[PDB]
Amino acid sequence: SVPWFPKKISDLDHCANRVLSELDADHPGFKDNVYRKRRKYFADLAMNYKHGDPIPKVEFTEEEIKTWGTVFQELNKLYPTHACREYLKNLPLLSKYCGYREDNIPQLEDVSNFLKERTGFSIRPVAGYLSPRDFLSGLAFRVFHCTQYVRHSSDPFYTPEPDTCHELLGHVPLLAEPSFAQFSQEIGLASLGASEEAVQKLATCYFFTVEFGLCKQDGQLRVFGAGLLSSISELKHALSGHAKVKPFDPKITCKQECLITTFQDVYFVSESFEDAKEKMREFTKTIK
Ligand SMILES: CCn1c(=O)[nH]c(=O)c2c1nc(Cc1nc3ccccc3[nH]1)n2Cc1ccccc1
Ligand SMILES: [Fe+3]
Repeated sequence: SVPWFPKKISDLDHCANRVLSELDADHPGFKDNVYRKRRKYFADLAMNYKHGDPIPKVEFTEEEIKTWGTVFQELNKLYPTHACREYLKNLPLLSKYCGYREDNIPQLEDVSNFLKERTGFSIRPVAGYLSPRDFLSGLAFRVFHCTQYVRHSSDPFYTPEPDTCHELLGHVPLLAEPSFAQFSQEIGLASLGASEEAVQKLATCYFFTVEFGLCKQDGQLRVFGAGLLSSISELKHALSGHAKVKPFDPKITCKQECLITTFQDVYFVSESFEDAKEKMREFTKTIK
């Protein structure tokens, strides 16, 4: 039978809280009580959020802003030579309209309003990890489930999980691009009511495009994956020449394991967002 799926944007209220502040043993904040309480604060904001609410604005601490600034400064040195053209086109729009600065962490509500105007994408704060079914279902309504907390200050350059720096620097500039927004939405649409098997394959395709994708533009390899765009070391590695790269091909890509604690073993290159979108259309017919 077909599993429940959201039919309108407010139905995400019923799955966005089905979370699967619970830090892993190796988390840099695992023994930090103050950070643990800060994380509970953010998780509660997300749990209490309902569709239609303005996303609660947060007063970030000086420490949090310094962590953001450190990451922001170093990544921005690399984007011109590493990021895809769509990313580079939209980043300055975010400095102008959403307050992307070294000494200011943008508010999710402002970013959500910006995205709504540009592509109809919006943000929903999320407490933590959701099933791939629930997470991808948001994309069907152009909703990006977004973390609001900041990584621990002890290691600004590495995070064991998504944090708001990753969301804001990695994902948002491409969600502002219509071709990419359509590509993303169609992953979500394909997932709705799909088999467990199909959802898992869509999630892996999502991982190797939206999170760790490369693309070819004017003959050059460029980065569009958000996980790369917010990781200084892997961003450099991905275009270093020491990385294994393969063409994006959903039937093959979906067989690849998604690594968490290390660099990826392989990156997949899309010809364009339009082509990646076409390839997913062909693929989803075979699994759904
Ligand atoms: C389709 C896989 N997938 C899933 O099945 N469920 C998710 O909830 C999910 C996700 N993917 C991302 C977003 C995400 N960005 C990442 C960047 C680097 C490494 C892992 C990432 N997960 N999320 C959101 C998320 C993940 C962990 C903690 C908080 C929020
Ligand atoms: Fe991500």
